[PDB]
Amino acid sequence: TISEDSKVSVTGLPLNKGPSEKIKRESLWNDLKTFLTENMTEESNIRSTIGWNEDFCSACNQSGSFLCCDTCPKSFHFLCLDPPIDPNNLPKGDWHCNECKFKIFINNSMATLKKIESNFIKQNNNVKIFAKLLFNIDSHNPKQFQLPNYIKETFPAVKTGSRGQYSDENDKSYNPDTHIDSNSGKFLICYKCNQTRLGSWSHPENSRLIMTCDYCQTPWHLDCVPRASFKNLGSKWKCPLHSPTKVYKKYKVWKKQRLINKKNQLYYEPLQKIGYQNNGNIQIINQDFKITQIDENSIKYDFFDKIYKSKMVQKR
Amino acid sequence: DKRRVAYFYDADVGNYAYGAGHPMKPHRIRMAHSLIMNYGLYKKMEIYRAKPATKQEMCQFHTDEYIDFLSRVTPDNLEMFKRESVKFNVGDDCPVFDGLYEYCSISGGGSMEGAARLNRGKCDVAVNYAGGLHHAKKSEASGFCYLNDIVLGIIELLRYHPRVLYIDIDVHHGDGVEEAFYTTDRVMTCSFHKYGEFFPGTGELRDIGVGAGKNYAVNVPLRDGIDDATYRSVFEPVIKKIMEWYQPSAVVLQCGGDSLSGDRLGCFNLSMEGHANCVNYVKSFGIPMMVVGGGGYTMRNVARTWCFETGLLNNVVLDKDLPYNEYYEYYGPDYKLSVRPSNMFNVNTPEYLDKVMTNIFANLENTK
Amino acid sequence: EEVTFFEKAKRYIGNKHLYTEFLKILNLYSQDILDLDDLVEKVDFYLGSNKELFTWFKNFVGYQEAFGPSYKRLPKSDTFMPCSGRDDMCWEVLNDEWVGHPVWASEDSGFIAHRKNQYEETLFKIEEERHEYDFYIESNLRTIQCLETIVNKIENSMTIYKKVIRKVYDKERGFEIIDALHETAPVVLKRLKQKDEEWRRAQREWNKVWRELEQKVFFKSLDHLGLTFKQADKKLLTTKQLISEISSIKVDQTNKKSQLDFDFPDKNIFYDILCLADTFITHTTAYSNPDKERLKDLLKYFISLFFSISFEKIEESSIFNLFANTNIYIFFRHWTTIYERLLEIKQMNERVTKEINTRSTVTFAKDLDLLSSQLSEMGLDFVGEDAYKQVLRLSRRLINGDLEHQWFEESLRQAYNNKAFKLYTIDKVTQSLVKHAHTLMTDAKTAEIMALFVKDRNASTTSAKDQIIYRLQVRSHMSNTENMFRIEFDKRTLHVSIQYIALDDL
Amino acid sequence: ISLQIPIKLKSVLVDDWEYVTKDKKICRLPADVTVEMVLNKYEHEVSQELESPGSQSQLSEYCAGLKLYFDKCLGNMLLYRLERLQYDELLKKSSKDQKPLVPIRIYGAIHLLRLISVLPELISSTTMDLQSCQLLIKQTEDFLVWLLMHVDEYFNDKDPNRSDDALYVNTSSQYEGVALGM
Ligand SMILES: [Zn+2]
Ligand SMILES: [Zn+2]
Ligand SMILES: [Zn+2]
Ligand SMILES: [Zn+2]
Ligand SMILES: [Zn+2]
Repeated sequence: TISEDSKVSVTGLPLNKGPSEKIKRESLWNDLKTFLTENMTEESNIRSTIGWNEDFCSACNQSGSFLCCDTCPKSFHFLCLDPPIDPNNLPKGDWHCNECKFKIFINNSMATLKKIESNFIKQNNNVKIFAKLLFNIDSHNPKQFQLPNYIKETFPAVKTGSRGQYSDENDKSYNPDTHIDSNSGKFLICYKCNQTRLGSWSHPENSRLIMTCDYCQTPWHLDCVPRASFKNLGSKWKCPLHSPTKVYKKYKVWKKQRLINKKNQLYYEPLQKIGYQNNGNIQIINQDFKITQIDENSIKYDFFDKIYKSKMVQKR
Repeated sequence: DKRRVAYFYDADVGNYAYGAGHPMKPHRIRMAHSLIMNYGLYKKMEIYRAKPATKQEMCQFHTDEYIDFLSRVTPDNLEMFKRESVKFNVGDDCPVFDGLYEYCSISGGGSMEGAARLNRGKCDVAVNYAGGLHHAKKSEASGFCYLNDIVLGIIELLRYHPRVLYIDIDVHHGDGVEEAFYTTDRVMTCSFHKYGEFFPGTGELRDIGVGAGKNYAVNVPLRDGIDDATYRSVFEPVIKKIMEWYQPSAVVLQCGGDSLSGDRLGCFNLSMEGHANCVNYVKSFGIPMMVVGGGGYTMRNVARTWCFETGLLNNVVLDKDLPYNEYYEYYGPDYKLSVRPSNMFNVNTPEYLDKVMTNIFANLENTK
Repeated sequence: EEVTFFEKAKRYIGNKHLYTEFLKILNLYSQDILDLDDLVEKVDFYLGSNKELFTWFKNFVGYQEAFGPSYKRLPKSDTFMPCSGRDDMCWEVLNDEWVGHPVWASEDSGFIAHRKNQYEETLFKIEEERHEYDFYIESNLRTIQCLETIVNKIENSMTIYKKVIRKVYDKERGFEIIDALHETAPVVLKRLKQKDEEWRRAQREWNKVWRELEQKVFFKSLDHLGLTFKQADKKLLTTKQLISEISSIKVDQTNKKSQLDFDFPDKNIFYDILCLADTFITHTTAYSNPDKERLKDLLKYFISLFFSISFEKIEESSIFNLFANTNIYIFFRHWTTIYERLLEIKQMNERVTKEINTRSTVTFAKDLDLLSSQLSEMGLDFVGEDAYKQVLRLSRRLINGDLEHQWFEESLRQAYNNKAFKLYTIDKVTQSLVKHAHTLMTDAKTAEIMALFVKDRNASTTSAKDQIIYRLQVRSHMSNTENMFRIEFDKRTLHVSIQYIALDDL
Repeated sequence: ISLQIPIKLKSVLVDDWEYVTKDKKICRLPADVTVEMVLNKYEHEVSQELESPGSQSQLSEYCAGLKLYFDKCLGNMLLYRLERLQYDELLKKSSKDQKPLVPIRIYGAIHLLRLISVLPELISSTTMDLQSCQLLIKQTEDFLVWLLMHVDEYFNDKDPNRSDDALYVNTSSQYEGVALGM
């Protein structure tokens, strides 16, 4: 006889009281049976194979299981440790941080310099420049690698995410207002169908969904280019009218130069303007990330020359 | 045709339950079996209790470590399994209950036995509604699925069938089955799924396969609220083309109930007849075929649909009135064997769907 | 034909920003970086909507694996993991290099779930409670049967019973009792039977309450567009909406005189609309009796003059052109909307008539145990009373005010299976139509244009000068900023063509 | 203090940051060219041209110190959180064979490039005298210039999905989960 059985149920009741009269007033107005299967379930076994201390890590600065120190309130992840410690293979003892153990064991304020000079003269025979760093690294806790705040800033189109991840400029019933400019009032005309296809309130079936591409603002119909749904959680949608910026030449890989801050962004214009063996880094009008000025009229001659060459080489 | 119909069901499959608020309840199979029983169809089936699968049988697809963790995981000792839980994704999405290993073994044994009966020729039609777990892929639990019994059944069928066809009608793409057969050319996977900001995340029109499996995978991205007519008009020509240009020796059909209207997580506008139509049309081709019950979260609708599909496979049509099963109260207002489609809008358009069929046919042009 | 081709491309693209990208792509190809396939693909996406530039482009340049987007490739060192059951055949057909991991395919952003009404949530809660009760009862009953078999065998499926015992025995004693059972069975069996009896009593009562909760909610959950139809119609039945629709149609037509085309395949719906309009006019306490009579007479006269239906049959139930302003156009749009809704209801009338009349009831438990006549006590079950005429009567009741909107919508849902949700706002649309007629007669400019329409229509035999003179006479009263409408009517087939002349007459 | 890293090297560093932190890729270890052959080739190619005994010997001292510092600091502050799993795997495999881990024999040319990016930040937290600070900076700049002429043989543009010889390898779903889940 147990009275603790009646604890709780999905009904909010001990499953033994009843319809919960308040719920009554809320929710009211004012070919044989299955016992033959056991004698007919023929057990089939004809199988072919039947015969077989804080809330963040002190190294990665993220959330998760932590192995904190009793003396240093610095929680550490298990992979974010040097060396990583397997949770199954627990040390089962007094654990301290690298800085914590350094400050709790070799804490000789008067004779720290003695150890520094001892290490310096020990490394003086071979490597004197690096002796101080080789000593000092033993005084620091394990950490997660991060760019030093100036490799990132030379490229303006690069930003750091929440947990230190890399982020760029591509991070991001019947509704008739979607076809409106919402800034000028003009209907949004899809590039392919050359129509807005607004439909009507009486017949919403005649409406065709439009996107208004994120980058160049060209509106496109969800039925013109094949696409099941919109883009609302993923990256900024890009129209099919943009440069590839990355080509897998038949293998070889081509990439477009990353954007650099204008202070260090050098520019140059060729004096030939007939044919230039240059990359896709062009401008329509330290010497490694230059932006050439393609002189658009020269493209008309260049493309034509290339296609004519392809025409005569294939002719023979 | 009046094909011989095998039927596998374990009476204990309804005694395993997921979390309190979880959308998976294997008891749906239990009122499905009750509906088939009380309709006087047991005189039309041979009912089998398939032997549960063993560790080595499910190790044909899944890793041995995954199987070992599955056979020992328990809600009382989960804190001894921390690395395994996160490595195999057996956490919140796919939780651990009392009879996880037993349920997985039962489902795998049922699928394996159905495939074995098809291979041996004991029947041309076998039914196993305890399967349909098409999300787990050989090392992890995904989409509330832990064991990909469909892969094991396809493996068993391929022992005697050169080519096997897999058809998915669930709004979720068949990620696990397609991944298991993304390179081989002996298995067609064809999933009619809702594609977008949806849980599968994959199954785009350009996932035809890699290596020898190029043009050997078919994906059907669908918008919300597709109704019976549009679904049939998309389903039938593609299935006919696959039958014409690939000629599988066997076909496997995952009868997911997510496409049904009123689904807890589904977004389609498929009714009772619109969902049984694909099953009947596929059965009308004449090759050995499988039935596995995958999606579906409203147990009444999915159970009624399963009972009606079982009737349809036996070349008979069941009546709208109910035979007064044990769980009669579940059917609410009128207790009729039907599913009511709602009035919400359909986004699928003839131009987009025509583009989809054109791309699919172009991909299929190099399958014969 | 090549530099001119460049000029044509620049004109067709029509944007410096897109032309810049096109030139960048052309140069990228020109520096031997892009292949023919991608170049032709980009030209197809840019100018491929044209069939003369792109066809020449393909025929002048001599144009004459496919990796999936959600599949990665893993290293070979990350492949071989011992699978005991995997045979050679099982090794050959399985794929292990490529994995999808939908987290990668979701851009680490997640997924968007569907939107469900609160009725669906209540149904799901009832479902959850039912499943809990039934699962517990079934598991306990199975354990009861197993213990009964053991007891019957003791007179002289490895964890279900353990779970049931642990659930029943919650004082942590369940483990001890299970151990004693493994080596004391009747006491466990009788406790399980008592628990089963209590659970079955609770399940019966809860099944009751779940049932009457489900009865009042099931039909509302499926009313997806019907629940929000009132506000959507209120927002989207404005003059600005219709103006935007017709202007978008005109713009699409001009981006290549029959912008709108209405067909009238019935003549008896007009009588029903007249009856509803007069019912509202009599009921409304907003117009004086002379104003009410003016409303009714003007409506009857306008409809008789336009459609040429009758003059007395309405009271007892050549190509014409109407030059109309915004007010008359919106009034006509209201009339056409009401007519289209009523025609949609009327066309399919026979099928719902049969279904309601041939509505079988299950005699196993419905007529035996649980009888539900909540909508039948109040009499809007559509028993007999042909669905179109009963719907008209119910609309008249709603306009009168003796029938609530809740019950009207519930009955409409139950009789039409949520396929007649557009009638939820019929009274409001009729009120708006009556207000539009009042505004039409109460304004001097609209009244004069209406008199001009009367003159032109009653003429009924005019030369080609009539159109120009009619347009000029309308324009004399009519401003230089608002828009005109050319409502063409063909009385021979009762088809109305509407053309949008914003200011193209100046 | 003022380290003039070439723009191409900064782009390579940010590309590696993107590949690891965003694309969830790890370096294909052991590297085809780890730290030692590249440093020894630098020493052989440059020291053979120097004639001053001090300039030629200090180059060897700088190379040895760079090797020592890299070996010491790879496991401390030159690895992201994702690569900690690969580090632990390498440690486990090395301990299985009783071989001490020698990271200069595993990592190469991309972890040394990331080693010399916080050197101004690392020297700042010392009592390192200014007269040798300039010497260290100048030696680092000379090494960077030498690398700058020779870039086509240490950072190639290759797709992991198209060639197993690419410097990066895709991380499994299990690998990613284990690496970034605990
Ligand atoms: Zn950490
Ligand atoms: Zn510490
Ligand atoms: Zn379009
Ligand atoms: Zn764009
Ligand atoms: Zn599903």
